[PDB]
Amino acid sequence: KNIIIGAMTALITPFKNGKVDEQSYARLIKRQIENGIDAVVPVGTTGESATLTHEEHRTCIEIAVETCKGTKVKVLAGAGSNATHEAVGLAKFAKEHGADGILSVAPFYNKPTQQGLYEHYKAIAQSVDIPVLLYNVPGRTGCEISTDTIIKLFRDCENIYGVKEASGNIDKCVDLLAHEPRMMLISGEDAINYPILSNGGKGVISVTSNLLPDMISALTHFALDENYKEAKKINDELYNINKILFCESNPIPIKTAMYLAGLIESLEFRLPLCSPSKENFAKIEEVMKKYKIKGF
Amino acid sequence: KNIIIGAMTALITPFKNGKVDEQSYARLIKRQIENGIDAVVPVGTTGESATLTHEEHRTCIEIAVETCKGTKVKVLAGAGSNATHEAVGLAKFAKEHGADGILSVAPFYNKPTQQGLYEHYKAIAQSVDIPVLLYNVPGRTGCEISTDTIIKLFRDCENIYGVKEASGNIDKCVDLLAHEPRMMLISGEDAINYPILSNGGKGVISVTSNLLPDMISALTHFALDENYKEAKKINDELYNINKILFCESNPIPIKTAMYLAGLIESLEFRLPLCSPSKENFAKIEEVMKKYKIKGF
Ligand SMILES: N[C@@H](CCCC[NH3+])C(=O)O
Ligand SMILES: N[C@@H](CCCC[NH3+])C(=O)O
Repeated sequence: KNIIIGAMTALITPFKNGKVDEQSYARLIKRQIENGIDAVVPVGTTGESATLTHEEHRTCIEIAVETCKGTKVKVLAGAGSNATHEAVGLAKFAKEHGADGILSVAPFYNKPTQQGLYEHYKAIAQSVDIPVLLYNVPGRTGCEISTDTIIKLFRDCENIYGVKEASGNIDKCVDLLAHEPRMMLISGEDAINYPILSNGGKGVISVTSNLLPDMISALTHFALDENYKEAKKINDELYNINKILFCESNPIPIKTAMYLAGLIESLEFRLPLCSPSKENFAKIEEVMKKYKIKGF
Repeated sequence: KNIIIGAMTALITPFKNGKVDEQSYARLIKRQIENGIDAVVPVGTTGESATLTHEEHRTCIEIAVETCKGTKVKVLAGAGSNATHEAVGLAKFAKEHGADGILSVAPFYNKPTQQGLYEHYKAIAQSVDIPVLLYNVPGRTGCEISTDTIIKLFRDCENIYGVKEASGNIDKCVDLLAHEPRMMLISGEDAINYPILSNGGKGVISVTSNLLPDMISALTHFALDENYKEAKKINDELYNINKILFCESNPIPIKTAMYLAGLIESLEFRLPLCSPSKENFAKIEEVMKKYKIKGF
């Protein structure tokens, strides 16, 4: 199976005057590349998938592919949708435009059954020939991809190679890899990056890495080499910032931190996302003071 | 405040060969009109908003408007989105094409803060001059519109007149009407229609009414006329069908029931939605036989 693993970043999508800031997007990706990141994920939850048009979604995938050209960094393109025909379209676009693989979030809002999730992902996987990583985040979607469904998809579809888990459920991570040790379990939850990796997870798709790519990168590669002492020390050091980046709904805190660090020009979200409370703004600024934030 | 209340139906969207069956849609609406229903809700969750294109979404609203033309039945158009620019577009279309009001589900998947929900709905309400009914269903969206946010929106925006609650939380329904008794609280949870109405709720937006419109309309009108003994008797009789219509995720069971009753031509969904299990299919069929289903 071909895979996309290692330290990976869920890219924020910067806006300027309501539009996608395209030179800022490329500069941010370059910064990720230069700080040891193995793959970038354009337009997932952290990239405000919901409020981008299908056109802008495709533009961000193109900038990501073009920027990683001539490097080892891969593009795991965000391509999920709660409509199977929409998810297949994004997957086909990502393949035709040079993505190395796709991330595909479980359908949100309409809550398909396990049978429906299976058929949803099989249709996506059969539409292209690049790796497909499932993405389970039940707190945001309202549905869960069960362990049985994940394992069935991995065994039944050649290009489905694993899952990004954002479920706060280390029991499920044991279940997954105890019954199907060939799959690539990816941490979707920065605070518990090390425990997932120490159980045989093979990478992370990180929010914190937007701000501290070098630290998340070192953590992941220490862990992959079974240097657990070093990996845990970094995971422990990162806990405070990992938690404060979800004081409000992601990506409101991470965009706030990137702006405070001078890495993006203006805060700016697209509604219904908005700027944090003054309290949380001050809390994010405080926690940031304890870390070294690389510039450009 | 101008309002839309009473017994209302979250319309299923029938498909034939994968496209919207517009003649079946109009025929089902007429069936609703003839059984005492006060308003219809095109393209909600029950109408598979997620998998309709923006254009089919608009077509369904138009059919509802024509079919209710010249009748006392109102059209409360499904116009929600997790992207504020999308929700404003749908709201303006509904207004421009003759809907009496709009339903607007809380943004799903991207989990805005309470401040974001306020700005989201303030933008929608300021875009049109027809009534706007908020819609809270946290099990599907991943977010909750707090009682404070609902009340602030009701008091601050002229056209925002109430909320459809599908949260299984009668405590919140007391909270809402104890602090703001002027709003229109609408039941979005069939099994507890009567308790919500008996606390001063003023209508239902029902899934069960697709199959038994006469019973749901009677229940609502009994309750509004303060005949709580008869409203409760119907709510109690309907409990079994009200629960079995959610044995799987709505609208998989209700479409299964409509097909079993001979009210739609084919049991077709759009992926990721699919047919129920064989077991569930048999369970829906067995419960249906205890009720009298109106024909055409
Ligand atoms: N509001 C839509 C936008 C999809 C198009 C861009 N990803 C959704 O969240 O599904
Ligand atoms: N699947 C997307 C697009 C729906 C557009 C038509 N209602 C969503 O749920 O937001």
